[PDB]
Formats: sequence, C-alpha cells, structure tokens
Amino acid sequence: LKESYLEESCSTITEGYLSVLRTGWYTNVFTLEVGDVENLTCTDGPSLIKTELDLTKSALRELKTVSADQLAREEQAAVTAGIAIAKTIRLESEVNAIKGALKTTNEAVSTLGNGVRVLATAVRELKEFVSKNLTSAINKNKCDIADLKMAVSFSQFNRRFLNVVRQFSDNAGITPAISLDLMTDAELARAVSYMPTSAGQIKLMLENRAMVRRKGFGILIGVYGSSVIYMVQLPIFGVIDTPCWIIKAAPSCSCLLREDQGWYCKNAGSTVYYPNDKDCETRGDHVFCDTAAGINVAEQSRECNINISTTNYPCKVSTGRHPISMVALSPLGALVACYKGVSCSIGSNRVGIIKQLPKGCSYITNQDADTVTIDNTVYQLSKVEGEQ
Amino acid sequence: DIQMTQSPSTLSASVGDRVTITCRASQTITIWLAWYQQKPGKAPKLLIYDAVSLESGVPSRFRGSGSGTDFTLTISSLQPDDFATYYCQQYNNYPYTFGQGTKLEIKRTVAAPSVFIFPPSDEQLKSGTASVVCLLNNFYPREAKVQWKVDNALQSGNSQESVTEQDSKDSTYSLSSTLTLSKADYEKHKVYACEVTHQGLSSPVTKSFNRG
Amino acid sequence: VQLVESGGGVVQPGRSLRLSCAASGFTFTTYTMHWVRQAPGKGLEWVALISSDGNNKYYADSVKGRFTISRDNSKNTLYLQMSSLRAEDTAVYYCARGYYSGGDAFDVWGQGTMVTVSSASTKGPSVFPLAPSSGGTAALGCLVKDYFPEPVTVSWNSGALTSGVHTFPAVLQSSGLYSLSSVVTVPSSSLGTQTYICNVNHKPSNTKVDKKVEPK
Repeated sequence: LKESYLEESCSTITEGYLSVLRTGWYTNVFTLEVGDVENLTCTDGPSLIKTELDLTKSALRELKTVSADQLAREEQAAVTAGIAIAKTIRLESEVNAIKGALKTTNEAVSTLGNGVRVLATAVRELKEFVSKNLTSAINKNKCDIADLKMAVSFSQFNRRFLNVVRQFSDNAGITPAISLDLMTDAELARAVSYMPTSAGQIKLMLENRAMVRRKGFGILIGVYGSSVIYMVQLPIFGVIDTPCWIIKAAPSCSCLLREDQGWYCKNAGSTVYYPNDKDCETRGDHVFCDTAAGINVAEQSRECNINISTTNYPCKVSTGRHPISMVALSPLGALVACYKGVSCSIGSNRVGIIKQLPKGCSYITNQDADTVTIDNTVYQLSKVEGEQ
Repeated sequence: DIQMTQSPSTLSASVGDRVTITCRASQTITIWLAWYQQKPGKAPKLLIYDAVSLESGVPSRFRGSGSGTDFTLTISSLQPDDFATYYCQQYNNYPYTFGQGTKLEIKRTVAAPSVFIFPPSDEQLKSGTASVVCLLNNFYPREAKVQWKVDNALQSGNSQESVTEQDSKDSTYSLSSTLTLSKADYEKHKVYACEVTHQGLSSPVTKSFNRG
Repeated sequence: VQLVESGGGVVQPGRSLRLSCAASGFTFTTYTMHWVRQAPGKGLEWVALISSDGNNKYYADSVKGRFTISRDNSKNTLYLQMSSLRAEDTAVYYCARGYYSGGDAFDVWGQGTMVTVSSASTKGPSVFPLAPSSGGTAALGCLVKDYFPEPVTVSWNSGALTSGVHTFPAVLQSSGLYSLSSVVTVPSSSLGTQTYICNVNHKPSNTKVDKKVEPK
C-alpha cells in the first residue's frame, strides 16, 4: 500500500486497498429436526439417558420461550429489514412448504409466496438418532438401559442443538453472527455458492468465511413439532477488487481538522463514503464495507487532497477555537498534533526515544518508529485502519 | 492488539458452589471467544468456543454468556476436577490474545503461617555467600507479605520468594523467602529478622536470630 | 487424534532451534495450525499461525522477524524455525489446531516441549542443610542452590518420608542459576532418635548427592 501525508490539512491518504462490498443478503432457512422427544418418558428413575432427555426437552421449552418473548417485541439497520423477512417465513404455510420441499432432499431452494426465494437446509442427524436408534430401546419407558453407548451418542448428537438454543437464548432470538452451530463450515460453503454472483466473488468469500460469519446474522423462527426453524442472513459481497482509500486526519493548528475522515471505495466509477467505523472492516489489504451504510459523494471530493482552497467542491473543513493536541494513528504510520505545548516524542520498543517532536503536525512511518508519546500516555503504532 | 481482561485473577470457592469468571475485551469481538481449562503441567483444554457453544466432552455445568466486549463463564456446580486456571481468548483477528488467567482455588478456613528462620549453612559460608531462609508453612489464603530487616534496617531487592501449589489435603500454601548476600556483608550485622504479615495474623509476627 | 511437539532444549542466546509438531488422527491438510507458548509461571501467548495450504502465515510482534512457521502436509508435520533466540523466548511451546475456517479457537493441543534460552551452561547444585528450627514440632530442609538447567528431584529418606514435605518451585536468580529449598516438618521427640537425609538429583549434571541435616 501507498500512504502519503499532506502537509496542508494534516491528513493522510492510504491508497491501494481492494474492496469487498456487501451488496445483498442471502437467506438460508434451517430445519433442525429433533425427533418428537416429549412423547418419550423416563419412568425408570434417575438414569444418564434421562438426564440427557430432560436437557433436550428443557432446551426446546426454553426455545419456545425466547421466540414468545420477542414476538411480543412487536410494537410498530440491516437486521430490522431482516426480521421483516422472518415475518413471512414464520407462517405455518411457509414452514410446511419448506419442510415439504426438504422431504426428498436434504437441501433445496424453496420459493416463498412473498415472491422471494430462500435456501432451505435440513440437519436431520438428531431426529435420525432419536427415532431409529433412541426411541427403539427406550420404548419400554425405562431409561436405565444397559447400552451406556447410547447415552454418550445422545450427548454427541444433541450438542449442536443444545448450543443453538444457548445461542438464541442469550441473544433473545437474533444472534450477532453466524456461529459454527448455526451453520457448519460445509453448510456455509454451500450457501455462499448459491449466491447470485460470479466466480471471483464466490472465491473471495470462500477464502474469507470469517467475514461472512462476522457480518452475517441469524433469526429464530420457532419450534414446529420437532423442527427448530431459523433463518441465517448471509452477506452477498457482489462487488470486489475495486479501489479503496482511507484518509485519517489530525487537527492542524495555527486551528482546523478535516471532517470528511474515513473510508472511500469506488463502485462503478461513483465514489462512495463510509463515515462510521463499523461500516468498513479490513482483512489484510481488503476492505469489507457495508453498501447500505454508504454515502454517494461526488468525485470532485478528491480535491481535498491537493489543495483545500479549491472552490469546485466544498471540502467542509471544520474549525475550533481551542486547539487540542491529538494523535490519530494511520495504517502505515502516525500523525501527531502537539499544539498545546507538551512533551511529544517518537519512540521504539527496545531503544526508547528516537527524537523529540515540535509543536504542531508531523507525520511518522513505522519504518522509523514504533510508538508516539505525549505526557504519560503512549500510543502504540499499528495498522489500525479499522480505527476512527 | 485486543486486550483481554479477566476478573477476578483469583477466585476461591468450594464444592457445589456456582462460580462466575468474567472476560473483557478492549474492542468489540462479536462472539468470537474461547474458554480454556488449564491444570498444572498440562496443555489447555478447550471448554466453550464462540460465546456460549459447548465443546464435545464438556459437562453441562459450564455455561458461557457474552456479546461484544463483556463475557462470562459460570460453573454451576463445582466438582473437585474444576479447580484449575481458566483463560479466555479472542479470535476476532490476529494476533490472538488471551486473558491473564483466573485461578480457581478451593476455599478453606483461614490459617496463619507457622514461621521458621534458617541461618546460613557453615558450608555455604565457607564458599563466601550467605543465604538466610524464612519459611511460612501451611497458611491460607496465599496472600502473604514477607519483609527482611537486617539490624532493624529494611532490605529491598536482595530476596526472592517461591510458593507451593495448594496442598491436596491441607488445602494450604507454603512460602519460602531467601535473602542472599555475601559472607563479608553477612558478618557486619548481628540480628537478622523476618517480618511476616498475613490476614491470619492479628499483627505482623517477626522471627529473628542473633548470629552466634 | 493427537499432536506431538519435538525439538525443544537448552540453547545460548542468539542461537537457532527448530520445533516440529507431528499430527495424526485427523485431516491435517485441512486445518490451520498454530504455535502457542507459555513462559514458566506466566500465561498463554499465541505466536504464529499457518493456513491449510501455506500461502498465509502470521506471527506476533514479539517473534516477528525471527521465527518462521512452515508445514508439510505430506508428512503431517508442523514446523517453527526459531532464530535470534532471547531469554524471553524461554517457554513451553504447544502446537494447536484451529477449530474451523475463520474460527481459530484451539480445540486440539499437544504435550508441549520446553525451550530454555539462557546464557549459563550446565552446572550441578550446591546442597546446604537447613538445620531444624521451631511450638511442638520442628522444620528442617535442604537448600539446593546454583544449578542449571531444570530440573532437580528432591526425595527424603529415599522416598520413605513423604508427609509434610514441601519442595518449592525453583527460582532462577540474577546469576542465571536455579535454586530451591525442600522442607519437612517432623516431631521434636524424634529429632535425635530419627535420622533425616535429603536425596537430591540433577540429571543434566548427574549430581546425585545426599546430605544429612542435623540439629546444630
């Protein structure tokens, strides 16, 4: 990457970044089949299988609760549009049409009555064990069975389900991310594939599943007999490898600081601005930005990087009366504003101070620095381009 | 880096108790966290990945809870196996950082240390170095402060301490302070005192010896 | 289903050392692998990761520039090439497996192998008696000073006397040498009647010695 400092304005510009723009949401509806547990009873007394059966029955009882708690949250940013999706799939019609679509195959595309298409996935392993292997030997209504191997298989097969309940119970129906028990690695792989974009975008998302899980989330539909229904909204990064640049600034004092700080990515030649820090997130030299939280700015805005006194675009630099000393760290360096008259020093991690800095603005690189210190507070240099 | 702050550093509880250790990240780490159980001399054992998800083989007494920056780990019924050191770890981004650790000690009723002082051996004196040993035996809890005073004059930086692991039966600790100087330096002052303060003592207890 | 580390030992500062980690029981080629180290007494510290294929390797700022992680999926082995070793790098080094793609929780660890970067060289311990002091019972012991490296093994009456024994963890002094004390509490009515001998052993030094501790 190239990072160049602007003596005027006391800002920086790190160019050479490559976009990964979240342009849409893919919807993956899951059916976690449990296998009609509550029809099985434990009359043998205390037993290991009886502990595991109560755990599963207590789990969906609590899951039926958490759905009930957040349906009552209806009074009347991408999640608020995502529960609207969850509204249409919660009906008994869609659930049945979804379960019917998955009777034959473990995964298929189901066309919703609302004119949309979601991916339907079936995780049957729990119900398959509860019906074929479990309910056969416990059919006596006595759980103190001889095969201890069955109780340990019960613990292994129901773990994914128990964790999903814990996941939805703690976050009250909507997780902040796609976890390993919401979707496995393989289930994630099939979903991103099914997305409507080309091979390059599929390749990058498959190489960066951790960003897919990060920006994706999940909503709980509810229990329908022995079927935990929940939807997972996966991000669709439909535009990649476009130019991006970050311009972070310190107050230059005589006193002004640059208000159009933050991330900028081009999409189809139209430059777009990401003011908030959580809109964009970086992995190496790639910038994952939220398209929805984006502001289309005119391309004349790159004039703030040659001379701000250019009346082709109002660069909207802001002014303050009381000068404030600050340090805004950039990815490939640091800009230190030291206008109040304090001791300001560049340092290293095993040599100590390298040079004392003057009163004002001065840009530093990691090539000849590792820290920057004012007073007793020290700022460790790093590539925190994810900082605003 | 993301700084992982665990609390408390030490937690003392008994069998059957519920126990909550909290982890705190300097930045938001969504739900990417892990809780490890490490026993002395053994590799860490993963307990719960993500925020709340349980690993295969982990008992159900272990519970996770957290989103963003503040996470907890609650052991609902302490078994004798559960007493170890617990760590949290973020994996939001590299470098992957761990917490300070939380030592889950068993609680027992307070015991004051039995203090003993040991003059430097004659063989060690013939070699030219004099190390005086102070011994705090079977006390609870581990918090203890040992100060050396030579000729009623306090010493600093010339001693180093060492602590046992919690006894399997006593559930107590023992501590050993070893003040070290040369024979020539040893032979210019007469009283050598070991001042001990610990919450099992009403007042600091001092144990000393006059050489000769 | 196990990982096994190898290559740890004692070296001088500035030297080099190669740790290897043998993987078995799982599809090693699929998993992203890590090295995590723990200094004596201290907590855990991740150092390096390497992806399933090897295109992406990352290191902590401490070992960055000196250590190099590599893998050979053909022999199911993980490597770490340590150069410019300082005394801070003294630690137990575990290789660990990443849980899932993007989720680097460590679900499988190895035994760990001990690496000791110290400028001192092999030397046996000087054993000095801790003559009994006291009431009701009495305390004695053996100070085992100035040895390198760890460990020493202290017995009492050749393993016959075990109750009340407290062998403290070693402390490495400013000298760069380890030193400990091993104490025991005995009844007083028996100090003259019963004899007490500590049997120290330091295998890197082959310093096998017994010293009888007596009332002064």
